[PDB]
Amino acid sequence: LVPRGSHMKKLLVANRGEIAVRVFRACNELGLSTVAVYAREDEYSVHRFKADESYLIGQGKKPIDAYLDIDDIIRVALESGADAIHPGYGLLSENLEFATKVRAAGLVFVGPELHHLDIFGDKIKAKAAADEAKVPGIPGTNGAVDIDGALEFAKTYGYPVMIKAALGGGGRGMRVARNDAEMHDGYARAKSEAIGAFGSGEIYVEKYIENPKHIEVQILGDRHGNIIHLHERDCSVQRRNQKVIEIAPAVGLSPDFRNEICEAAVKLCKNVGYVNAGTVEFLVKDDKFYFIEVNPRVQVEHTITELITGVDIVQAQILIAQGKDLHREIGLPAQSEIPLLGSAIQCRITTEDPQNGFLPDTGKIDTYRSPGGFGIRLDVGNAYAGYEVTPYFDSLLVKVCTFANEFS
Amino acid sequence: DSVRKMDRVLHEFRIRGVKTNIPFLINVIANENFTSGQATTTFIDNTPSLFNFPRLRDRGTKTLHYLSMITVNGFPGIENTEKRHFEEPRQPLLNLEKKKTAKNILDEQGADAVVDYVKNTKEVLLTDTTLRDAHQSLLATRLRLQDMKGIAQAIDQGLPELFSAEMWGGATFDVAYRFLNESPWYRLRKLRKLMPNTMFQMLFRGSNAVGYQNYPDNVIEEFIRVAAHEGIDVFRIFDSLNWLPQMEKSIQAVRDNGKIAEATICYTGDILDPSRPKYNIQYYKDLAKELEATGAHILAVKDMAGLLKPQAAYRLISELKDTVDLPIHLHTHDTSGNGIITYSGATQAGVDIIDVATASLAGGTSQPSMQSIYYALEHGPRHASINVKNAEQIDHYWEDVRKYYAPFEAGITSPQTEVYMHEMPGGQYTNLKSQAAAVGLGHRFDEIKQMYRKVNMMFGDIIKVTPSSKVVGDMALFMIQNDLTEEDVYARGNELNFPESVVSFFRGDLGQPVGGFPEKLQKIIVKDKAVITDRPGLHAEKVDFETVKADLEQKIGYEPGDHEVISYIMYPQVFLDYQKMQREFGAVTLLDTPTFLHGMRLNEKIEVQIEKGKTLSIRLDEIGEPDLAGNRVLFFNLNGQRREVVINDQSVQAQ
Amino acid sequence: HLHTHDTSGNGIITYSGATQAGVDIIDVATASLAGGTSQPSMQSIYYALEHGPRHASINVKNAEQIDHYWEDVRKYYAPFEAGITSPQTEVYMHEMPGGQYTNLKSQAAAVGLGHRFDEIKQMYRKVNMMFGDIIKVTPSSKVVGDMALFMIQNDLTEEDVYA
Amino acid sequence: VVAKRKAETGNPNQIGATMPGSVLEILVKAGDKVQKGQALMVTEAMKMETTIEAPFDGEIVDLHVVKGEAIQTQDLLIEIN
Ligand SMILES: Nc1ncnc2c1ncn2[C@@H]1O[C@@H]2COP(=O)(O)O[C@H]3[C@@H](O)[C@H](n4cnc5c(N)ncnc54)O[C@@H]3COP(=O)(O)O[C@H]2[C@H]1O
Ligand SMILES: Nc1ncnc2c1ncn2[C@@H]1O[C@H](COP(=O)(O)OP(=O)(O)O)[C@@H](O)[C@H]1O
Ligand SMILES: [Mg+2]
Ligand SMILES: [Mn+2]
Repeated sequence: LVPRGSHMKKLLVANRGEIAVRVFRACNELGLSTVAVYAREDEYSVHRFKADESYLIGQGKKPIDAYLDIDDIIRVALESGADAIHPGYGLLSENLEFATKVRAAGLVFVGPELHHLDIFGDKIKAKAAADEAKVPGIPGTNGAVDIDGALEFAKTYGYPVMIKAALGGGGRGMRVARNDAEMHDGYARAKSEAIGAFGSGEIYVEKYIENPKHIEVQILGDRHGNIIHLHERDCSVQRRNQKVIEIAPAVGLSPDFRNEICEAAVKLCKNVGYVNAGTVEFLVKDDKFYFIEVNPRVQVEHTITELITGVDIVQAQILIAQGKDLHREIGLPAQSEIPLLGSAIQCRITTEDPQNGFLPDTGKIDTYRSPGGFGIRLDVGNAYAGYEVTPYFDSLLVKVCTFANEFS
Repeated sequence: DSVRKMDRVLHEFRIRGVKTNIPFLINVIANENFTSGQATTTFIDNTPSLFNFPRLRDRGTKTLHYLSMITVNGFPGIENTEKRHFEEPRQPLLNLEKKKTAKNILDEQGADAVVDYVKNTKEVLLTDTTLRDAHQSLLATRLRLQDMKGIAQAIDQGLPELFSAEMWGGATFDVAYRFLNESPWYRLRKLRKLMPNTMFQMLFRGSNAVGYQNYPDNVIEEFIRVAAHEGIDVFRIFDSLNWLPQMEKSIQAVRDNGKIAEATICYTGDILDPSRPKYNIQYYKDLAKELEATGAHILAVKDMAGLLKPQAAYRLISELKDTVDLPIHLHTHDTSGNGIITYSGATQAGVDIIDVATASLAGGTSQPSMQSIYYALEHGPRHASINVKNAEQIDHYWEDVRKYYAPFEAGITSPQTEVYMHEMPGGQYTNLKSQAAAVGLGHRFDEIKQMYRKVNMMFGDIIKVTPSSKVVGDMALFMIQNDLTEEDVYARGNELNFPESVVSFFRGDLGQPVGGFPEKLQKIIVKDKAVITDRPGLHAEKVDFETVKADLEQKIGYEPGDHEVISYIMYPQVFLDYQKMQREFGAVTLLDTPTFLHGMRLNEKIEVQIEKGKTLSIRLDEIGEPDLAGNRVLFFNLNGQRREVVINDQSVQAQ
Repeated sequence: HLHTHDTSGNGIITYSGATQAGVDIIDVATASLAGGTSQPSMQSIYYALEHGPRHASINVKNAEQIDHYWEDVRKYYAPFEAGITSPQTEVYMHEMPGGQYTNLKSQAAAVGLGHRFDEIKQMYRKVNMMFGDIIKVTPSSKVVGDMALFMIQNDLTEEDVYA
Repeated sequence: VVAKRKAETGNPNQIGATMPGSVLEILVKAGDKVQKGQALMVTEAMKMETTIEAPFDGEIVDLHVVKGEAIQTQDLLIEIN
């Protein structure tokens, strides 16, 4: 069942920076015209000048609020005659309200069904869905809890434990408690950030696993019941639980084991009829794996999966949202035939100063010379000679990927 | 997909400062020989279509050329001064009421139904002249579309009670092209869309539309057809000498196009001065009856010099209302300081509609204030029909916008009762001031106003409105400049070359004046040139729209719309000069007014909206010093790129 | 002896009305220093009454000639011009005499509220009612201004004051 | 050293030298009416020869070079109206 109005001529990206440029490039390659949105303070962003047209949004608001201005973004889509909105990642890309209103305005939302944003946007509902699909999860509170249900959990399962917000993202709604006193403190502070950053503060707890790998599986689902995985990614290289370097495939794990992980992700996505791009995230410890999250959108590290499979994930997203069949029209092979070529690594180069506690630097870029060659892929954010890095947005300058037959 | 990616990449490259082979590569990968995979070693050498390269558009660069021009050399005809920091104009806080408007009625039921709506209205109705006559009087007609658009929706929604908005014709057509480098047709379309419920009114000269040549009838008819199609609802048709034959065809064509025709009587003299009986109340009644017989929908009284005193307005209107059944639409200027009281008088006499300007563009040589007449009638038997609180809010925007036009201000806005003595309408007064300057008689202007008055009597006492007012001016100037009395002119005129405009007047090129010409003086002035006594347009060189259209397309390099064709016919050189300016500077209409007039300051950033979805973010980073040949180099940032622009500094060159 | 300002654009018609009612003396300014927040024009009122039942007593031709001098002299004072001379009917809402209007403009500037002036005119009107509805002329007009300014700048509603 | 007047950037009424070289021949003079494509002058760069063509119909306003004069990139050659 394909929604009415799935044909596209023009697409608008409700985002900024590298991901917006990435989506425009796919659109242009598909013969779609593009529309950008920008906050006043972000007016020198590359993504603004890569679109076929662009519009200021969020007048008079703080810059991040401008990018979260649902009504104003919809206003631009309708005024420009866009057919579709691609939300990128971050910002409103997992936001049920936004997708609902985009669809209610007769536009295509390039992403999964509302039902999927609801159950995978909420991490409690997501663990429920994973249990239902018979995918092993991490022992955790039955649902959301007050501090007494939390302490109860720690009594049942033991310290240490991970305090997690239902709507946590990037790592902002989570705290490790190795203690009673850290449980009271951690719980309070995870609830604050969750209200502050995402407007609601529901909390659950999970068993905290020691020295795990973080392994995640890329999924595509279409509107014709096809689901496939594009192998996995190892994102274990983290700082303060934030991804720094990602690789693909997971070269330090056995192919049988990786395959098992991929099949578990597929099982879950089949069970709920997942549509469009999504990722299933697992923690891995001694040849066991545990479900933690689904990100029901594209991710920053999709790039490395494109390189080892040959599949253009963003193009796929857009074609799926146009109602196309993964195999028949988009041209992906059967699952056993998905390529697995070499390995790939992605680093994000930022203005974070490692000798100043990773505080991101600001100011004007005097010189920007980008390398190339065989096995190099660059997806630029805001970096060019003359560009003024502001304090308002993330510190990303450019994403660098390398790819080769051998990991070394 | 590999081919699509190449194509994406080639288009995405930005390389400036040297030419590249990119446009050739783009052609190669577009071709079917390449995409099939079947190309051979001889493919390129035998495919000449690969060498056709499109001209790639550069709006950005014409903009920087214009900004650099104004920044360095100033705006022509005004003082080259440094640009003030202007706040955004205030937007109004409206209390909207939804009502059916005259425009709605015209479109749903036609013109006669509008006339009936007017007859049944007890309140005096208002036409807003803010978009046309008010700035023609106060700001040398320089008000720009860009400023008009920012408040137009507010006027439409805000003041649905308006009979109409006067927004076109008079000097606006010409000035828009010639001095503002913007098309009056684009102004009409843009405002038309923003104001769908407001009747749009224009001033239209019966024989010439908006021009000053002698056009044949088919031109006048075509102008009307296009204007009407493009959104003009009410045509106020006048003739400079109140000569009815000049008006008849126009009136018929407006009716034929389904629009409203006001037939106009120009007021002059004083119906209450029995020593000037030539323009007495009977004159006006007689002419009003003839105008009624043409089938005009409304009678307009155009008091172009603001001569009408309140007792005369009362007598005139009351008599006219007992002479014809058409609604009467009165137009005056506040030049004497008696505009409100005259309108209030006319209201007591039954007047149906009056022409008013928003307060901040009212008074002086403009129309009386809209907001003021509301309050003058608030406690009388007849109110003015307007949402005054909304009108006051909207006035804020115009108060702010007016400050941008400081360099074009005629002087301080205050009364001038000497208009009763000389009878110059306002433009004639300011223009005649420039002319006496350019000839070094600025110091004798008061002798000139005195001569203007004498000349008027010498010519038989005439109606003075454009272009007949100029006829009187040129002569009066001539006569002072060559130390001539009226006696001198009658004695030794046979050996003098009189000014062009005077000669043309006395040949009948402006039509026939009331009471004919003074005979001896006519002979003296016209000498051996051809004199006519019938309608000048009967003598007009024929005009074939297909010929002219082809001629024009050749000249501008694309197929002109009907509106362009008629512009070219109306003002040929000006239209061609506008085209050249578009080609050099692009669409300057899109610039905010202070930028249009003064360019940019060092370290200033501006945003130019060049299209829906396209904005030029422009910052001026450096203004280099001129070298000895005048070369200056400015450095801009345009949408994150450094741009180096060379402009020639005229002050050095003219050293 | 009646004195008004032409701030609303109704000065001449008001003086004319007053003339029919028997007023004995009126305050007028020469044309080039008339209109706006000034008095109505001396030369204008002559001509408004010229054909009525009661005339103005003045040598109007002489007055016109003299106005020329003032028209020229006024140009020397360009830097002090309050703005463009035109009508402003909002005076009926706030009732500030002209000096109170311009001064209260400077004060809102000096405190960085120039951008909220229209809220200030609105507050000036509320304050006036709050004080019992008072006569506002110097210095009572200033009393109302200072308060209205104070009240905006410290974000206070009338009740806040009462409360 | 009195610099040569340069052609104004983005002004299509002014034709500036595209590369350094010299002026071989001048085919038109001040006042002449001229047609799009018509040859106005010939210049040399590395002894390659370029013919300067009128960008559109119009009237020559003035020349700013003389026969056999040396020219640098951006030097103003000829103005058109
Ligand atoms: N008895 C009364 N009660 C209350 N208010 C009174 C009044 N008599 C006069 N006014 C006010 O004074 C304004 C000027 O009256 P005025 O007779 O001086 O000045 C008159 C007069 O110059 C002329 N006008 C009006 N009716 C006239 C008539 N019937 N005959 C000749 N002239 C007339 O038009 C001007 C404006 O008259 P309008 O009636 O609109 O405006 C009047 C009205 O607002
Ligand atoms: N239960 C847990 N035990 C140990 N580490 C965890 C747990 N949950 C999350 N983490 C750490 O935080 C990272 C992000 O986990 P996730 O739940 O996906 O939060 P986010 O919303 O920040 O992506 C993981 O890769 C892991 O390093
Ligand atoms: Mg995660
Ligand atoms: Mn007029």
